[PDB]
Amino acid sequence: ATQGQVITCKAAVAYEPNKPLVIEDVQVAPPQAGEVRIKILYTALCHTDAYTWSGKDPEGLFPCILGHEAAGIVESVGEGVTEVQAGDHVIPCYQAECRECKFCKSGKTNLCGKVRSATGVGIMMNDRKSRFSVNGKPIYHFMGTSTFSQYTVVHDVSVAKIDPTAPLDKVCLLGCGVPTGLGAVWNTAKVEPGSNVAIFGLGTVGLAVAEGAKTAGASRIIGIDIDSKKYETAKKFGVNEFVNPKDHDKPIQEVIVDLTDGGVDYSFECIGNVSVMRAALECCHKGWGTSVIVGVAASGQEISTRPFQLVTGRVWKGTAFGGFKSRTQVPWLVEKYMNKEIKVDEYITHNLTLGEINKAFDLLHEGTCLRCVLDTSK
Amino acid sequence: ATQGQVITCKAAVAYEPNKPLVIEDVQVAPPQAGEVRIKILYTALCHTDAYTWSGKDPEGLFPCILGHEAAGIVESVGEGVTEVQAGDHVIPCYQAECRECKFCKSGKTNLCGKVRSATGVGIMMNDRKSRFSVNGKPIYHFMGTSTFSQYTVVHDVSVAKIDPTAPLDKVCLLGCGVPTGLGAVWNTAKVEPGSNVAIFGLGTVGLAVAEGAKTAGASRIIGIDIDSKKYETAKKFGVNEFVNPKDHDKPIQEVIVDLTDGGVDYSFECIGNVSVMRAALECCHKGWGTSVIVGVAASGQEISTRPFQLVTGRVWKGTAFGGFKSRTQVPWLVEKYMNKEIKVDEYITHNLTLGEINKAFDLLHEGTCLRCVLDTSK
Ligand SMILES: NC(=O)c1ccc[n+]([C@@H]2O[C@H](COP(=O)([O-])OP(=O)(O)OC[C@H]3O[C@@H](n4cnc5c(N)ncnc54)[C@H](O)[C@@H]3O)[C@@H](O)[C@H]2O)c1
Ligand SMILES: NC(=O)c1ccc[n+]([C@@H]2O[C@H](COP(=O)([O-])OP(=O)(O)OC[C@H]3O[C@@H](n4cnc5c(N)ncnc54)[C@H](O)[C@@H]3O)[C@@H](O)[C@H]2O)c1
Ligand SMILES: [Zn+2]
Ligand SMILES: [Zn+2]
Ligand SMILES: [Zn+2]
Ligand SMILES: [Zn+2]
Repeated sequence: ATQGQVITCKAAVAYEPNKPLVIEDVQVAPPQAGEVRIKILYTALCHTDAYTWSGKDPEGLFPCILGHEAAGIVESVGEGVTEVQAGDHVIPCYQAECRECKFCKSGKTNLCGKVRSATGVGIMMNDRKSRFSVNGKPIYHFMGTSTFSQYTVVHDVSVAKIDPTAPLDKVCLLGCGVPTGLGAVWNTAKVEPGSNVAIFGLGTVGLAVAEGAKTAGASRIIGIDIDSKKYETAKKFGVNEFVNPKDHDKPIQEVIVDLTDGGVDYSFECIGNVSVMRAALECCHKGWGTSVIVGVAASGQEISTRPFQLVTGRVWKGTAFGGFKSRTQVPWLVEKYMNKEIKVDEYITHNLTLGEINKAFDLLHEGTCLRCVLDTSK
Repeated sequence: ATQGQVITCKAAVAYEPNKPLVIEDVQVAPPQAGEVRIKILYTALCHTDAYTWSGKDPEGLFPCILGHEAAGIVESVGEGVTEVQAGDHVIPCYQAECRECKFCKSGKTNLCGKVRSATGVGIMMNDRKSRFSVNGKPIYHFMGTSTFSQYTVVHDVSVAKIDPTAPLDKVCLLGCGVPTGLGAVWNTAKVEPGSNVAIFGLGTVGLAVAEGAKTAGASRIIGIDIDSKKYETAKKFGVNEFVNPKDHDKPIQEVIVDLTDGGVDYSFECIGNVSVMRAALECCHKGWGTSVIVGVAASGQEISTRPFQLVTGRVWKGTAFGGFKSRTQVPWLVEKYMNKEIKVDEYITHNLTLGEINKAFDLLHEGTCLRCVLDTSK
């Protein structure tokens, strides 16, 4: 039995920014009250991992085990945990759903405050310490998930129980970019049939917005990206018009307004660039257009516009995980995937192993790369 | 009888920015196709008039007859005019409602449309000339209204027909500030019973927000003003807590978040100050708070925030004329007033004559002045 015992396993440890990750045998402590220990079978990576690895995350603490997009099988649960048990298939989520805080009970938001005071500084709530160690020294958790590892320990309030027949090498993507994009359309914007939409940035997030908009019945789905090779890829996801800002001297907002005789019904910024966020708002139609910020700006960066943009009827909003409540709705997303109503496989452009994680990180710089999934068994 | 004749009457003319208005006899030409000539009995003044008069307006065309808040009686109508006739009591409105343009037909906005190509450059649609002259030299219209005169000519699409028993020296306020503040609450924000609200600026607009919020069922109605004398006044309008930012070292948004354990459900900026607009966004509650810009900022000034504010669930909006459709809904607001369901009288702190209009502009500096109503007979 591994039950109640320390597990020794392989993990990719980031000891310093910009140094290659080291595959180590780490000690993974057993789960304390309200905790779940998960055997991670597959983990994806994205630029959020890379940002922290690169030393730019104000919350980054080293050494740490990165990774926040994964799916595995519960090994063991700690005292009091009732919603999952050993053997359940699960997606650990970086956004919790406690069901008991003011945010959860509001019915007006998917934010949840419950464990953020621990997860944001790389530790567990129960004892304000890590469950990972190498040579008896602690290793920080990351985003409450730490999925670059054969085993992790997470808060129960962050574990989504999923269909046990769903392929774990695909549904790992339902912990980040795909829900955020779909949900930006379906939950945050509530895009109606016939709407015209602009999507700025055609990475995994922007491609999931395109899928969500297409599914919701949008008409024009105009993609905007500085890399023109993104368009052929994006077509399959629903983008049906394309503009590269580099092909126009006029501000991209002015180009989209011209193209649409006044602007779009909804826009989505899927990059993290405050200038492009402004452009996204300014290309929305007067009277009713709504812009949704999905990208995450760097610390200290600000969005600006002239207030007449809002006085004359444009609405500025943003989204966190697409407005989805993680424990309740990630499983539903998995169901939709199993019934072929959402795409997941099409976002997975590469498959490597945890051992090749440094090689995976090198792929993030390639324009053709959407998500890369890692098999943690080797 | 005066129908078909040029009328000679008193008007206050602005010959250039920043000089006292000249009370002159002027010639008011008869109405042409789709026009209405109105005997104005009472007109108020506001910031919008002063913005142009002071030379701050970029549209600023001189010489002109300023004024946009008024009530009167129709003296005659032009060819094709069917919805009003001689003897009707009316409020001319700077916001048109044609019912026939893409915006009027949309059902998603109040922002017509139909006569701006003329009103925006001080003339009439039918012949692209002005109806006003002095000594044979044209005087431009303003805002499609020009109500600082005993008679004016306005496009039919801008004329609200109202209860002929309503007092014209009170309902002259129902073409600008009072509707904007009420509707910002009822139409733009859709404030729910039990909401907590912050209102930045307790002039006529902010007090109208207070009354809208109180009527909608709001709980905490927190007023913020740099003039603490404004509070005692605001209480009757519904304001039930007050903060003067000068009494705090911390930025006002931080004070308001501390006072409300996280922020308000809705905020309203009722000043026109881009820094305050930002504060009003940043004092909204995480996950759901919405801020509505009601204030009109100087041309060129930008609003800014960090986009994490919107990603974590605050929504930034703004309003034009409180979302009310002028011709349809101004008569409804008059009905509400006559049935004692909305305040109007209480916003009128001073009464002067058109002869005294320069003293009225002086009162716009007066902390004690909300609206000043001018009797055009002298
Ligand atoms: N709000 C949330 O809850 C949430 C969750 C996940 C990811 N995100 C954010 O979404 C963003 C997108 O992530 P991703 O994994 O899709 O990123 P990505 O790197 O795969 O894609 C970004 C795309 O933007 C394009 N781009 C860059 N600069 C551009 C510009 N100036 N104009 C137009 N296109 C431009 C790139 O060519 C690329 O196609 C990131 O900021 C990420 O942090 C947000
Ligand atoms: N959106 C629209 O359709 C529309 C229509 C009418 C008026 N407006 C605008 O609404 C705004 C207010 O008009 P009003 O007639 O009520 O103005 P007002 O001058 O009577 O009132 C402004 C109030 O704000 C206060 N104030 C000034 N600076 C402040 C600060 N830094 N912090 C807190 N309080 C401050 C003043 O003390 C005053 O009490 C104006 O900008 C006007 O242009 C908008
Ligand atoms: Zn991710
Ligand atoms: Zn919670
Ligand atoms: Zn006004
Ligand atoms: Zn119209």
